[PDB]
Amino acid sequence: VRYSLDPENPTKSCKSRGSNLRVHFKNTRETAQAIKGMHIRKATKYLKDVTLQKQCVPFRRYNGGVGRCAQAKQWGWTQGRWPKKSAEFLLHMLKNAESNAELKGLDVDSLVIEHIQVNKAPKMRRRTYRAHGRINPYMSSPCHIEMILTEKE
Amino acid sequence: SHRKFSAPRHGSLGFLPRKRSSRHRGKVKSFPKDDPSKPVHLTAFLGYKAGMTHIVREVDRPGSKVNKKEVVEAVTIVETPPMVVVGIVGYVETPRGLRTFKTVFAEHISDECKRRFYKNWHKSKKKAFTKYCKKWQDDAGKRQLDKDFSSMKKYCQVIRVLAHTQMRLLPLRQKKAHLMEIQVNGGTVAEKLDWARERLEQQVPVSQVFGQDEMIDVIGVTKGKGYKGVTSRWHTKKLPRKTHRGLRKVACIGAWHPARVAFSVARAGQKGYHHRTEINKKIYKIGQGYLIKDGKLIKNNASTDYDLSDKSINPLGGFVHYGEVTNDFVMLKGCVVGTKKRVLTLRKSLLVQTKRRALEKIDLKFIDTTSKFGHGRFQTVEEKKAFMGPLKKD
Amino acid sequence: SMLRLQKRLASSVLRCGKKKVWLDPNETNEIANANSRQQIRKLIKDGLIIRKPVTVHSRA
Amino acid sequence: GMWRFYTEDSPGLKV
RNA sequence: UGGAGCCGCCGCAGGUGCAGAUCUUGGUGGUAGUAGCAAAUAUUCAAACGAGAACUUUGAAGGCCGAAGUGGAGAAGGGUU
RNA sequence: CCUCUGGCAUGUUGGAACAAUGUAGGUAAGGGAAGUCGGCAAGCCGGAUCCGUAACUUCGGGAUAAGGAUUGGCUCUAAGG
RNA sequence: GAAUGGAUGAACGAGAUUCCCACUGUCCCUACCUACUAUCCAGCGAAACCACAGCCAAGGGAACGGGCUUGGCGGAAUCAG
RNA sequence: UGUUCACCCACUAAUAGGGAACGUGAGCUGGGUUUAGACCGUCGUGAGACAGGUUAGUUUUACCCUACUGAUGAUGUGUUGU
Ligand SMILES: [Mg+2]
Ligand SMILES: [Mg+2]
Ligand SMILES: [Mg+2]
Ligand SMILES: [Mg+2]
Ligand SMILES: [Mg+2]
Ligand SMILES: [Mg+2]
Ligand SMILES: [Mg+2]
Ligand SMILES: [Mg+2]
Ligand SMILES: [Mg+2]
Ligand SMILES: [Mg+2]
Ligand SMILES: [Mg+2]
Ligand SMILES: [Mg+2]
Ligand SMILES: [Mg+2]
Ligand SMILES: [Mg+2]
Ligand SMILES: [Mg+2]
Ligand SMILES: [Mg+2]
Ligand SMILES: [Mg+2]
Ligand SMILES: [Mg+2]
Ligand SMILES: [Mg+2]
Ligand SMILES: [Mg+2]
Ligand SMILES: [Mg+2]
Ligand SMILES: [Mg+2]
Ligand SMILES: [Mg+2]
Ligand SMILES: [Mg+2]
Ligand SMILES: [Mg+2]
Ligand SMILES: [Mg+2]
Ligand SMILES: [Mg+2]
Ligand SMILES: [Mg+2]
Repeated sequence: VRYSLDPENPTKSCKSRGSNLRVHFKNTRETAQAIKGMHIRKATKYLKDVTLQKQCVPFRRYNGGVGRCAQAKQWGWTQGRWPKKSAEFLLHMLKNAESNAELKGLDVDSLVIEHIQVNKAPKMRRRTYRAHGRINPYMSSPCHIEMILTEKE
Repeated sequence: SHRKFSAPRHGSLGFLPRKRSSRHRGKVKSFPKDDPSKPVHLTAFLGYKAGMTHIVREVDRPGSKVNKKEVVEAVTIVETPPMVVVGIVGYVETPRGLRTFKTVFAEHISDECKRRFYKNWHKSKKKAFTKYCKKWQDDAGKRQLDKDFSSMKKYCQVIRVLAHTQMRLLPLRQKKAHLMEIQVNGGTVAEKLDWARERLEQQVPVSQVFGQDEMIDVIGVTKGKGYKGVTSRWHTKKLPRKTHRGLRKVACIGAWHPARVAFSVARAGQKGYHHRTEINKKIYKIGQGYLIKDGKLIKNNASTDYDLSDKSINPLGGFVHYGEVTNDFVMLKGCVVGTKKRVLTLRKSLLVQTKRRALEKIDLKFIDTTSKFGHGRFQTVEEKKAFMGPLKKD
Repeated sequence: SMLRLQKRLASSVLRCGKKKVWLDPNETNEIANANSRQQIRKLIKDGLIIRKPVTVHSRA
Repeated sequence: GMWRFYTEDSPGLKV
C-alpha cells in the first residue's frame, strides 16, 4: 500500500505497518513521537525501559490530567507515563521492520527510525449502562501504525 | 449587607505566599547596622536543633510575684560545633542596591565544604577550586590576590565572611556542610578585612560570636506539614455536623461583586516549611563540649554550681531522633522554629535591648536530663543503678 | 492442566463434597485423561484421587 | 436524557 | 485524480439556489486518556498447562457464608442456557 | 457471635503511596446544650435475680413506673426422681 | 360553643409543644486514630455543556461587559484543590 | 422570637452605624414564606377563598474557562553549580 511520506532512497529503507490495532491512539501517538529518529537498537532499549518504568514517554499533546514524573526531565517536559501496551505494540512493529531489513539485506544495526505515524482507526463500540436508565457509548479508539527505517551510520 | 457580629480576621497577611520555602537553610534577611566604632565581630552563627528540655532557675525581676522563686523553664539545645571561615566577599553600595564586588576564597577547603558544590559527589571527580588554589602559591597569583584585597579596601563597604559548618562532628547523616555568608561588623573596612584575612581557614567557635544572657534571633524553616485544609492552615471555624458538602471549609469565599476570589480569603495549601525569623530568644547557657586532658570532660555541659554531678545535656538514650551532643551548644529559652536535626541560623539582635527582662542575668539551678524517649524518671544512669539495685542482666 | 471435570466426577463417585476430593498434583496428566467415571473409580482405587478426612470439630 | 430535577422540585421557584 | 457520459445557443417546464427553524437524517470534535471501573472483612506460596498467567487448573496455607446459608431440591419464567 | 457438613473467591480489575476535601467507624482534658428553629446527631439506659414501686384511673391498668442492690472464677453443702 | 357535636378523659401514639434529671464533641475548640475513597501508575474508558471565547478598574451602553472607550497591564505546557 | 427588627440579663474599653445583586443555597441550613395531605376560625348555597392561625412536606451537577490557593515548569544568561 501507499505509505504517507515515501522514502528518499528505497534501496536501503525497510518498511512496516500494522493496521487496526487495539492500542490507545493517544498513548500510541506519544510513544511513537518518543521513538522517532532513534537508532533501532536504542528504540528497542527505550521501549523495554518504558515497559519496566526505567524511562518514560512524555505526554506532550495529549497531556490533560497526565501526571508529573521525574523521568520526564530527560525529555524536557513535566508530564510523562509508562504506556505498556503501546510499547508492546511498537516493539512488535520494530521487530517486523528489522525482519524486513534482514530479508532485504540491509545492515540492521545501522537502521534509523526515519518515519513513524499513528493514525486513528475506525472505532469499536460497546455500551455502558448509566443512571436513570440511560445507555452511553463505551468505545475503543484503536490506531493504525506504520513506519519506515533507513540505513544511516 | 454588613457582617452582623464583628470578629478579627483569621491569620496574618504579613506572611504570605504560604508556600513551601525555596531555601532550607534560613537566610539572614538583615544583619545589624555596623556602627563603625566598636571592634570587629561576627554577627551570625549556624547551629542545629538537637532537642528541648527543662531548666530550673531563681528569677530576679523585683515586683513580680515570682521574685526570688525558683521557676522551671523550657529550653532548646542548639548543637553548634565551630564553623570554618573559607572566604570573604566584598560588597559595594549602589543606587540599584548592594552589589557583590569581589569574592576571595581561602586556599585549602575541606571535603565537608566541597561536598556542597556538587549535586552528586559519588559521581564527581571532585575538581572544584582546583585551578583556583594554584593562585595561592606563585608570584602572579599572590599579587593578584593582594590587588583584589586592595581593591576591596578601596571600594567595598560591607564585608561578609563566608564560613561553613563542621558536618564531620555531628550525629547527623549528612556530610555536605552548610556554607553561609556572615557579616563582619566593626571598625573601618581596611581593619575589618584584615581581621577576616587573618581568620581564613580557621575555626570559629560559638562563644566568640555570642555571650550568655543575650537576646538573639533564631532564623530557620518551620516544621513542614504538607497539604493542609483551611481549618488547619488558617484556623477557620469548622462548620457544624449537618453540612452536606463537608465542614472543614470556609462557607463564603467571597462576595459576588468583586467577582474574583481575593488574596485575603482562606484556602487550603502548603502548611509548614515556611521561612521564619523568631526574635528575642535569650541564651541561658553556652555549653562547653566534651574534651580531653587525661580522661573525658563530660561534666562541663549539664552540671551547675548548685547541682555538681557528672552529666552532659544528653539525656538517657540521647536526644530523640538526633544523637549525642558531643560538641559545644547554646541553650536558648523556649521553643524555636523547625524540626529536630534542622540547620538553624542564629543572629545578633537588630535592636537596642534595654528591658528589665532582656538584661536579666540567668543563673541555672538544675538541668533536667531525664529521658525523652518515654516518661523518664532518672536523671543519670548511676542514679538508676543505685535506685534499682542489681538486675537479672548481671 | 484442567481438572474441574475430574474433581466433579470424583466427588460424585466418592459421595463427598469436592472439598473432600483430593487429586494428586504430581500425577496430574493421568487424571487429565480420566474423562469418564469408572476411569475415575480406577484412579480412586490406585490412590491418585482420594477422599480427604473431615475437618475435626472437637466436642471435647 | 439526564434526570436533573424531580417533577415537584421545579428548580427556580419564585412564587 | 477519476473512468462513461456530457455540454453551448433558442424555446418550454419545475418538487430550482440555505447559516439559522431548542429544524430532519448521517457523521466528527473540544471537553479527555478526564469522570470513572470504592456496598457486603482476604489473600498468600509452589507447581501444571501454556507464545503469553495478578485472574485458569492442582496442591498447600490463611479467610468468609455459618443450616432464616454464599448449602441441598422444586414452583412460575427462561428455552437448550 | 464462633464452629462442622456443603459452598465460595470478596461481588466488572490490579499495583504504589497515606495529602486536602469527603463516606463509614472510633476517642477525647475541664465544662455539660452555653450549640441549634428545635438535644437534630450521638451518648446515657439496657440482660437476669432480689428488693421497691407515685400521680392518676374506664379499677383492667399506669408498670421494666421511678429508685436501689447484686452478677466472675474456684471448692463445697442442701434441696428437689 | 354543643352529633356543623360541647366539656371531659385512663390506656395508647415513629403525632404537635414546654421544662427537669441524667447523658453526651451539639458547643467553648478543636485534636488524633482506623477503613474505603480522592492521589500516582498499568489496562480499560464514558457524559452533560460548547456563537467565538475567557485578567481587571472606570466610562458610556437595553440604566450590573470577556469583547467597545480610556486607563491598569499581558510570558510556554501543565498538576492537586 | 423563623425572624429582620425588638426587648431583657451579663460582661466590657466599647457593646457605633452601614455597603458589597437588600455580599454570600453547584457554601450549608431549611425554622419561615410559597404546591399537593390535613385542622380551626371568618367569608361563600357551593366548588372554594383568607399579607387570619396551625401541623406534615425530595434543597441536583464542576472533570470546562477564569479567579484564588498551593505544585512542577517556562524564556534569557554558552552549560552547569554557588
Ligand atoms: Mg452504571
Ligand atoms: Mg432500569
Ligand atoms: Mg461593622
Ligand atoms: Mg443535609
Ligand atoms: Mg518525650
Ligand atoms: Mg464502467
Ligand atoms: Mg420534478
Ligand atoms: Mg446546512
Ligand atoms: Mg483516574
Ligand atoms: Mg443443583
Ligand atoms: Mg473487599
Ligand atoms: Mg478480586
Ligand atoms: Mg457480581
Ligand atoms: Mg469532652
Ligand atoms: Mg446562640
Ligand atoms: Mg440556647
Ligand atoms: Mg435522636
Ligand atoms: Mg408514667
Ligand atoms: Mg357555631
Ligand atoms: Mg343543637
Ligand atoms: Mg363551626
Ligand atoms: Mg459575557
Ligand atoms: Mg442577597
Ligand atoms: Mg454562590
Ligand atoms: Mg442548593
Ligand atoms: Mg418547613
Ligand atoms: Mg399545603
Ligand atoms: Mg481527578
